[PDB]
Amino acid sequence: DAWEIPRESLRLEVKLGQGCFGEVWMGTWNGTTRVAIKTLKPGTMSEAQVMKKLRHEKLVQLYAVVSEEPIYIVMEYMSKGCLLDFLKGEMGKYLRLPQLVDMAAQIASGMAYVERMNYVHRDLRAANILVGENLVCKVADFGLFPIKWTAPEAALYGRFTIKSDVWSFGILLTELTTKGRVPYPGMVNREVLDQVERGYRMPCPPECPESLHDLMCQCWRKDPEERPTFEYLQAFLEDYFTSTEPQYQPGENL
Ligand SMILES: */C=C\C(=O)Nc1cccc(Oc2nc(Nc3cc(C)[nH]n3)cc(N3CCN(C)CC3)n2)c1
Repeated sequence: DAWEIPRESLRLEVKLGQGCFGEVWMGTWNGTTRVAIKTLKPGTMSEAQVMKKLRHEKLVQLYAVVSEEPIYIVMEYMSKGCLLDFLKGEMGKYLRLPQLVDMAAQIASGMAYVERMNYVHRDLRAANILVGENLVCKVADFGLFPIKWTAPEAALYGRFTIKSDVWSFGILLTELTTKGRVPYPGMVNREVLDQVERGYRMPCPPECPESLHDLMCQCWRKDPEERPTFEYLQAFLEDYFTSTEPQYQPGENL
């Protein structure tokens, strides 16, 4: 493969995190290109062909690999990290509804491409979205309980579809509109399981327009196939402030 690279071409400069499966680093590639490098611990496992052939402006791009152990994965670099941390921290404070809805439109657009390609994400949530400069957001972490973000069919009967991802997108919309709070505040996993089965849904977060909550509630319909597509979600969010909320005026937090 042309994607396979020499081990000397990667400088691992800054350790970013460490999870169960390995590490993540900001680095350089061929001395010129900024990159993110994920490291698989040897023993953990032994798909990037898929990821080579998943190209979209709003999906973190695979750039290069090292396929014999120890494995290194080279990727597009998203400077600001986690969408969840970005929402909670010093940048949360200034984001208003137009920035957040535009962000949601990006992630919709990445998820619309995943939809066209007949793939399933399975863990769509603010923790698995990466942010770059100028509030660019991209879907990441396709190849790996978050029951609060997981549709009932999926959590209960392992029925994971693009429509279970739509459900998670409604949940993500609440994360954006609350600056990253955990959904169902004060509820534990079983409390949530039990309540959403009985018809309970998160209410309109403070300052969030009702037209948006409405969209969230379409995403949380009992029947997977009654939920909208990502092509619909994207288009609605893109056109939001002309077609749906033309009289939006700034508030204290949204
Ligand atoms: C929400 C939890 C979470 O994801 N935290 C987190 C902890 C440690 C490391 C990371 O990865 C990480 N990645 C990037 N950029 C990246 C990864 C890939 C793949 N492509 N691009 C950036 C960052 N950060 C940079 C910004 N700082 C302020 C914090 C970490 N972290 C995620």
